[PDB]
This record gives sequence, structure tokens and C-alpha cells, in this order.
Amino acid sequence: DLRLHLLLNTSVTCNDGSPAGYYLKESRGSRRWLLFLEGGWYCFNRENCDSRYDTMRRLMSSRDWPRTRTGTGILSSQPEENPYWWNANMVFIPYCSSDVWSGASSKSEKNEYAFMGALIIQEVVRELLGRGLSGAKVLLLAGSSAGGTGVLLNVDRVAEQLEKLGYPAIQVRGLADSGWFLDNKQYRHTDCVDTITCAPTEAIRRGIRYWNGVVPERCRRQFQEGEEWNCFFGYKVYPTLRSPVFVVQWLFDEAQLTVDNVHVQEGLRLYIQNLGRELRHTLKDVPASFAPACLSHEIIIRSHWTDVQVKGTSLPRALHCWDRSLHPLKGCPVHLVDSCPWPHCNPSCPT
Ligand SMILES: *[C@@H]1O[C@H](CO)[C@@H](O)[C@H](O)[C@H]1NC(C)=O
Ligand SMILES: O=C(O)CSc1ncccc1[N+](=O)[O-]
Repeated sequence: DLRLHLLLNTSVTCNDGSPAGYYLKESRGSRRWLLFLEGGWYCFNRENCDSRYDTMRRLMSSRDWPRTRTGTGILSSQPEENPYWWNANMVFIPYCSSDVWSGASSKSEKNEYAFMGALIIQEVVRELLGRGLSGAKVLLLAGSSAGGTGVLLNVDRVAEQLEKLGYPAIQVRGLADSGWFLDNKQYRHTDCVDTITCAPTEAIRRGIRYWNGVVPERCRRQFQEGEEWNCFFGYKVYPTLRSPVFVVQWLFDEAQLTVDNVHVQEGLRLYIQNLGRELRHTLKDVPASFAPACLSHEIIIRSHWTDVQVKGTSLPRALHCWDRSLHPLKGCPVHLVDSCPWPHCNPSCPT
């Protein structure tokens, strides 16, 4: 079990102004720290944030959070379930800012909701430093879905924060799971007239303004004012990052298909095959990646995350090989992208 700590800086809040927080399980003597960002979409205007507040309130508020959570998958402390980092210090950071971890805005007379995802991460890091993180050798910022995009948006800021605080020896790395999206053509098209019809590029453009969203500095400098939404797309932001980042992405991610309006005749067959080919292409020059040809969503905190393999190598093995590479390796690969073109052409895909 990981134990809840609400942030001592109560100005760093979830959407409704309740304190943000983190769940922690320390591992005495380990100098590895895993900070995991939860996912769960986002909201981008008053109306759709209000709807999310009614039926997804745990993603907008800490008022009903339980005192503990069980660590699963990469957050498990059992080597049977987590061959990779079972002995690490484990941190689960709940997603309660609805801003893809990008926001830097407080609730105020002008703002019904606070969007503080970028500041939540910084505050968690700050408060963990007094709880043992100061002695760390590696801080792996991991995340799934919107949390995986959050890794891409925040990993270099965590590195800069620790450098400025006087901890240049902590190696900051990122693990982005299911957060590598394409701003591709939808299978069927609708103009952005409401929440359902609004494609992510336009929803994110609106969200950035609504959240006071922030993106990594080098990416911001490339795309400039009004175009920061580009930095939410992994293939565009990744080349601007300095921290080592391992990318986990199903070739046929269910969230990608959702925003593409895909729910099989020749037109759709070709669409799906082209999606997989495009995703594969974006990963060609990503040296640490794991991209199985499956229709699914998230992997790293699932209890059976050890089951899927690409070219005979599981994700926990690939992550271990990545660790070794950061000290090519014989029989210990880190770039694992399926080449077969249809979901479940890999027999190890989740059932
Ligand atoms: C609390 O968090 C806010 C927002 O990130 C920050 O500006 C402020 O300096 C923090 N205060 C303390 C005492 O850490
Ligand atoms: O959290 C989830 O399940 C999905 S998040 C997502 N999905 C698709 C496109 C963009 C995003 N966003 O977060 O940048």
C-alpha cells in the first residue's frame, strides 16, 4: 500500500481548490524513485468541466480520496509483479487538475476551477526532497494516458527544478505510457462545435488558454505564441527534450482511435493500417520504445503488464535494458516496435 499525503502547500490544489497530494511507499536504502502521473482525459471549458465534476469528481478533487492505494504493475513492490523496479520508492500522483498536467492557474474571482498540474508535480518533488528524495540517484517520472503526455510536458522541468535546488546528481528520466498521440486526420470529421465534436488539437488549443497551460521551453520557442498545442504531441515535443525518455505506446491506442472517431470494410481497414504505420514511423528514431501492435490503452500500472512482449522481449525486460544502457547490449534491446500491421497480430496482446 501507498499512503496518502496531502500537499503541505495548500495553495497547490485540485480543480475545486481542495489540496492536491501524492501516495507514497518508501523503500529504505533504495536510491531509485518512481513518480507516476495518473491519466484520465481533461476538460477545457466551464460546461465540460462542470460535467466532469458531477461524475468524475475524484479527477477534480481530493475530498473523497482514500487514505491508501495498492501499488500495481510498475508501482508494485513484489518482484513477481514488478521485475523492473520492485524495490524503488513508489509515488502515485493522482490526476486532479484535468489539464494534461500542464496548468498553472489558481481558482480565483475570474476562474471557477484551478488548473495546477504543472505546479502539482513541482510541489510533490519539493516535498519529497525532505522525505528521502534528496538522496536519490534516479528519479523516473512515469505516467499513463494523459499522464504519459504529462511526462513529456514535465520531465525536463523536474530536471531543471532539481538542478536549481542544488541536486545535480539526481538523474531525471521519463517513462511515457499511452501518451504519444498523432494529430492525424479523423476517420469521420466534425467541426469543433461541442465537446464530442472537438478534435484534440482544437480542444488542447482551447484548454491551454483556459488552464494557463505551460509546455517545455525549447518546444515553446520552436512553435511560439498560439501554437503551444503542438507540444502536446509526442513526435513534436520529444526531439526538444534533454532528459532520457522511454516511450510505451500501443500502435492502435484506444484513446487515439476515439479522437479519430473510430468505433471492417476497406476504407476503415486502410485507415487503421495507416494509423499503425504512422505511429511506427514516429518511433523510428526513438531509441527507447516499446510499441506492440495491439488495440488497447495503458500498460505500466496493470497487474499483468509483464505479459506483453515485442520480438520476444517483455516491457519490464526492456526497461531493465534501458537502465543498463544509461550506466548496444547483447540480447538486451531497448527499441521494440512491432512491424505487423493489424491489431492483435502480436499474440501477446491483452485479451
Ligand atoms: C506554494 O505554491 C505556490 C504555487 O506553486 C508557490 O508560488 C509558492 O511559493 C509555494 N509556497 C511555499 C511556501 O512553498
Ligand atoms: O487520458 C486518456 O485516457 C487519454 S488523454 C488524450 N487522449 C488522446 C489525445 C490527447 C490526449 N491528451 O491527454 O493529450
